[PDB]
Amino acid sequence: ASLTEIEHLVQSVCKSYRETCQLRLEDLLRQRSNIFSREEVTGYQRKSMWEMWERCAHHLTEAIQYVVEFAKRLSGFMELCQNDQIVLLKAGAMEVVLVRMCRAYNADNRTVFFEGKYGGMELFRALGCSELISSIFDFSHSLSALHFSEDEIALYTALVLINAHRPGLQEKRKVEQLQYNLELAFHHHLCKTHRQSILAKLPPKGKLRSLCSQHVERLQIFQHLHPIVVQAAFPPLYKELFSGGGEKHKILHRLLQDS
Ligand SMILES: CC(C)=CCN(C(=O)N(C)[C@H]1CC[C@H](c2ccncc2)CC1)c1cccc(Oc2ccccc2)c1
Ligand code: NA
Repeated sequence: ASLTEIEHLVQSVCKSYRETCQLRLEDLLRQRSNIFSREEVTGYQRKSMWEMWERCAHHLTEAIQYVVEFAKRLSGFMELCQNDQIVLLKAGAMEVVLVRMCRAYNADNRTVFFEGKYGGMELFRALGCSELISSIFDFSHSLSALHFSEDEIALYTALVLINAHRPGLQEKRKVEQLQYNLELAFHHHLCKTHRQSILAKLPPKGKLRSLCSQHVERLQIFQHLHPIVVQAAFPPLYKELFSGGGEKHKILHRLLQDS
């Protein structure tokens, strides 16, 4: 790689992210005053556990679909073989979503934008997975302290996805080369903007790994309690990525062949 090749990669990654960021940051910032009232919070707590699980799985599935589009527009991703594209998305799409979520998190009052308004952890009490919920809020709180720019989220989420250590990669050297160029693009941009200090403050990879692991652990607990709800009302892509065995569906393959 070269310098001009890396500067071109920065603008390419940022462009691919702007086209797929799902929610406008300005919209999220303007809605900070719009907070769920105590009566609305009580309504969410009164909903059944299985209805809250269905709505959250639907919101995650929608967010993951924008991450799949981010990957398809990400330089070098479609050059990889279809096995490696699927391995990288199965392992990283949820992680990219968890990072993108800090844009919807307000560290001032410890609330998150959810279904039109901002609400705290107590909004999600009906799910019956308080440890997972608090972990999600803590992770978003950690990233808020860094004051990420939009270009920084673009370059960082690209690296979260292009991880040459994921098990099952067939062309490991090809993914290594792509990750190295993206790492250079990230660091070059942090150097050009005098933001290298955040490198030591980025969360360890095990933090994103623990979140995904908790989500699968809590999903299995819920699937045991309401199996027909998962079977009949959860999104098919969600079941393919997270529920055992849900893998037979082949939705990821269709999203990648499309468009
Ligand atoms: C449980 C909870 C606190 C919230 C429900 N939900 C959720 O808010 N989302 C998916 C948003 C993720 C961030 C998205 C976005 C995109 C771009 N810019 C800003 C934000 C917008 C959708 C969510 C979060 C994280 C794991 C998750 O998976 C679960 C969790 C519990 C049960 C089932 C699935 C859902
Ligand atoms: Na934030």
